[PDB]
Amino acid sequence: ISVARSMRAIVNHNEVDRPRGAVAPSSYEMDTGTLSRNGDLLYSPVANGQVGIPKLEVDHISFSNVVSMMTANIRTGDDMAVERVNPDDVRAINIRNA
Amino acid sequence: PALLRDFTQVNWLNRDITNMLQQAGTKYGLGLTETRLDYVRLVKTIVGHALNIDHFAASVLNINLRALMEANVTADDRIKALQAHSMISTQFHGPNQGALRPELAFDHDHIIRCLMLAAANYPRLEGIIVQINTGYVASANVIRPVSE
Amino acid sequence: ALRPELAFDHDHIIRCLMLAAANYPRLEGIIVQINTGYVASANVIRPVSEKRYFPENLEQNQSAARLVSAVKARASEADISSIHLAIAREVSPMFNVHELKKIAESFEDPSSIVVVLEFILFALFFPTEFNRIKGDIQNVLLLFFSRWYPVEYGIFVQRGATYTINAAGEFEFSGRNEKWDQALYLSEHFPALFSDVP
Amino acid sequence: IPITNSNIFDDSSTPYNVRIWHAPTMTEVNHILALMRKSTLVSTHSSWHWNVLHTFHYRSESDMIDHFAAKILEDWRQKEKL
Amino acid sequence: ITDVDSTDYGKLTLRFLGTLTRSLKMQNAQIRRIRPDGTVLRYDDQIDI
Amino acid sequence: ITDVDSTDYGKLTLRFLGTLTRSLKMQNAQIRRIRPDGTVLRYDDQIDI
Amino acid sequence: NIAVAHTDHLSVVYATMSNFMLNFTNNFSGNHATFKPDQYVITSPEGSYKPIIERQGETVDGLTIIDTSIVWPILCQCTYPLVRIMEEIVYPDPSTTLSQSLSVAQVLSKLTLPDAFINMILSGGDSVVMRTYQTEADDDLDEGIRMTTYDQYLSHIRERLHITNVPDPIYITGASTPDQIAASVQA
Amino acid sequence: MLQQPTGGYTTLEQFAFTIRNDGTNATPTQFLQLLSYEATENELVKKTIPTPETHLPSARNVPGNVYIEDAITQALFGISAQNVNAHGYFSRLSALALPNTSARLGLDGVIYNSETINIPFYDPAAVANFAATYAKLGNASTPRYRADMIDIYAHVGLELAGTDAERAAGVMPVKRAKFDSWEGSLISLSRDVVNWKILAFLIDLCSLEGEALRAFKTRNRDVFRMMLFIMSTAVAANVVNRKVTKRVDRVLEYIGVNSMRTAGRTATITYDLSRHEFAAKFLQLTFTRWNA
Amino acid sequence: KVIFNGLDVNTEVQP
Repeated sequence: ISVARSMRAIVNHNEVDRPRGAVAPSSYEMDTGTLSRNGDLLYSPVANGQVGIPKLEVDHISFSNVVSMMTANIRTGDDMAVERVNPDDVRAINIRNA
Repeated sequence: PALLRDFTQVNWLNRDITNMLQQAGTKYGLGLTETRLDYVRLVKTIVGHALNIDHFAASVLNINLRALMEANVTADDRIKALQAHSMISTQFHGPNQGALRPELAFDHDHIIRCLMLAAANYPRLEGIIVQINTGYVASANVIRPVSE
Repeated sequence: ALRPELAFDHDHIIRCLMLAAANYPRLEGIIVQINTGYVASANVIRPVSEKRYFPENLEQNQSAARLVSAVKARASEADISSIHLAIAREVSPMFNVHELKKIAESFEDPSSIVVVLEFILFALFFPTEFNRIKGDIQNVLLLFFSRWYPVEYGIFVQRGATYTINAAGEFEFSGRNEKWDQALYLSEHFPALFSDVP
Repeated sequence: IPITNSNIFDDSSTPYNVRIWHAPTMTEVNHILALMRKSTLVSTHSSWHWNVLHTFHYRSESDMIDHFAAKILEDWRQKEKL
Repeated sequence: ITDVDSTDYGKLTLRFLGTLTRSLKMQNAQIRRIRPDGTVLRYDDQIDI
Repeated sequence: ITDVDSTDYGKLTLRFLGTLTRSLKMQNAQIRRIRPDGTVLRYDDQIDI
Repeated sequence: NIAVAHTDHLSVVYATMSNFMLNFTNNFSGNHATFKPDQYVITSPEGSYKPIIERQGETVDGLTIIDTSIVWPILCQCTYPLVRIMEEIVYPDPSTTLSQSLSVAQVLSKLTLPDAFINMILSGGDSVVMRTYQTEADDDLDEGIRMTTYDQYLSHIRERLHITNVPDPIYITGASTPDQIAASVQA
Repeated sequence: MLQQPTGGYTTLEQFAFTIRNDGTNATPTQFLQLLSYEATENELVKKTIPTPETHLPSARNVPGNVYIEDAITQALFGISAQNVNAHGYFSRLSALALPNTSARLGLDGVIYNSETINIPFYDPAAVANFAATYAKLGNASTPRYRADMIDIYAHVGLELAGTDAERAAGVMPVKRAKFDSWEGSLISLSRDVVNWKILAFLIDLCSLEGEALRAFKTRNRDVFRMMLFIMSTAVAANVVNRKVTKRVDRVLEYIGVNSMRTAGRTATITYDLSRHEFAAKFLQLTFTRWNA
Repeated sequence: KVIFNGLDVNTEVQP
């Protein structure tokens, strides 16, 4: 029934080292990994020379991720100003040539 | 939860999380990580912050941004539409904002699809486009009604 | 006779001038203002009230109407400030690379030659500033040539719209027609119109 | 460039029109021909007069078929004597 | 659930298009030329975009 | 503290792009000629002062 | 009608303005065909790159764009002292433009200083961190083989070698006689 | 500065090219094993590739450090890249072409305008050797220097699908590649390959000589073939799937034939016209180098 | 007409 359960029994037991049935968070919740050149998210490489596993390749939930985001300098969707300049004489305009 | 490390009073949890974090395979972080300055202005543009967020939303946010930056279509390209909707041989100038003002490319394919579709569903669409063109003629001042 | 002051530190001053040039956008204007003031104080030139734009009769002449409207299109009203600036910037250091205020000229009517003279005069009164904006001038002159001297233009442009100088000093034309940008002013390329190679 | 019928008494719609292209390097020609696959009714000879690449553009597939058949008969008749 | 208002010109256009009966069946729909004869032509690289 | 008006320092004041702050950090910097490619040239007594 | 006013008067104004303290760049050599500006950057191994001349497009100052139409008033609608009938010529006191050049230079050194000063510190100055591994028993911490990271060498050592016109010091591979090292060190 | 080994930089485990597949990091060769073919009546015949132009486009005065690896790999395999030539920063590679330049090409794939601390970089000799050819990516778009977008793909076919016999003959039937596949296979492959540090492959391709180069070519044939594969899917006229008894086989028709398609589609990355020009140019250069 | 050292903008294009 508890398929959504990340953690359980965040308390100390006065006798035993950990309460029975206590559930630590999965390592995947905390592997921030890397944004890849593609924009695909990845977990950290498990051993040297390996690429990391894409986070979407697999069913674990990862709660730390690198989101790319534009800074104040980049702006988009602002209306843009220009000097429009009309033809000097309408009769001189060339509708035709290829 | 990786932030609970050495802060939670629950010992087993702190131990476990310390173990997971001390593994080679897993490393928590709270970006900024990747700065990217412009080639001309030399100021930062897109930056990679390692947020606490689900990988799905992050993947969608990144998909969108990747779209906007990889298009290599700056705001200057709006001029090309302006020329189309302008009298032949108008000139346009400035201001050459450059990479700093990116935009998505005009989606030709999808628009022509939606147009053919609507024209199928809504014949009255004809009267909309005509109306637009009518107004242009009306503003071009080519011909005026007269009493004579 | 001793002046009990520290020596002008030439070397340090040029260094700090260079750093300021790297980091302080206002530097350019500061220096210009100094120079402007000098011109303003030299009293070398003042605007007058009347304009001597056209020969007598030609302004009111009915067939002059296009050329008049051409000249009036270019001939801006005088201001002491803009004039003194124009004079001062011939001497002032440039930091942000200069750009021409782009002109849209088809060059259909003969009167369009105004723009050509507008550049020639600019090259005479202000050779320096002309030298900064000259490629941006070449973009306009190329329209003038293609429209007025199509065949010489095709030959010239077949040689290349620009060139680079090699280590031996010989010119090396691109062979390609490409529109100039001031982005190139700092590059190895030169507008080919100004090469003076026959 | 529109072409007229060789006969001048036949004042009727021209079957197609030739179109001179800027070329001149072989590469520019390649590129143009690659981009011509994107056009509608268009065809070219193996080589061109004035050494300037030029393509025929047809009003309709019938006109095109007639041009093709004509030129096929000319190549056939020519290779027959080659 | 997802209606989001228009811009005044879009209200004028939606009003102009009239009630959106949408009788057309869009299941697996495509854009294809008919022959004038009334048959549906296959897609043709070499003519359709 | 030294009563200097350091406004706009280390910044581009473009008319259209707005103000843009560049990094000021430049530890161990030198004045050096660049080739037009933009790459740095070694200092030369023959040309650089 | 105005050419004398240009050549025989305004030209001197250019000639003197050219000697002003703050007109430090070489703006133009008189030959359009070959002239290019000398181009400089502040730059560090640490990674800074700051061109003095750069192209950013139109600025707030209004100095970047040039209206060339300014030539028309200069011809067709401006009086000059020489034209016309006699008018006394003004020779400005040097002291004004000079003293404001000087005040500008002090404003500038005062302004760049905190930047220059902080960076002197972030640089870490004229010194480099250096491990000194020992090769013998009874070695003092001072004794042993000195060595440093490449980043320190780039940052503090190498520019000085470049600035002193000496060959770049030899790499040492497995096959390296001490005599080669001596030739390099003396080089 | 990273020393180049006696083999290329590619011998280093740091540069290993691997696509994710079957839940592991498969080497490109073990993925290419899944590839299978259906010859059609049509034939590919490889014409000689035109020699690349001598001209190296100017690396115009650029203050910034261009991210060239990202630019090339995205131009060739990136899902969303467009108008790749209008920015035209590939020219910048020519900055590295000079002997004793102050520029360095870092392992990040950035072209630094000057050497910089804590940024490891390829040996400037080798980068000069590589830039000497690949700066010509910069003139991919200039009309005088465009590469063929049609005939060059035959080589791609021959180098991918082509059996040793077909490759000897220089002609092969136009094939129809197919492999058992997971959902969105071509897209994940195109990203796994976009992530590659290909500049290692190129710098080694251009700097190595003799037996070292030959060993490089045999060692990396599958890497080259994989890049060729993503590219071939970008140009394939269509990509269907087939049901095959509770398995699904991805099927690209056809290998070695540029359909010149520029319309987007979900199955694979798409080449806008600029990407077609750039890729054709890249193929010209890389294939010219692959035969020596 | 009057001298102006800057782009003389008039149109404002929408995205």
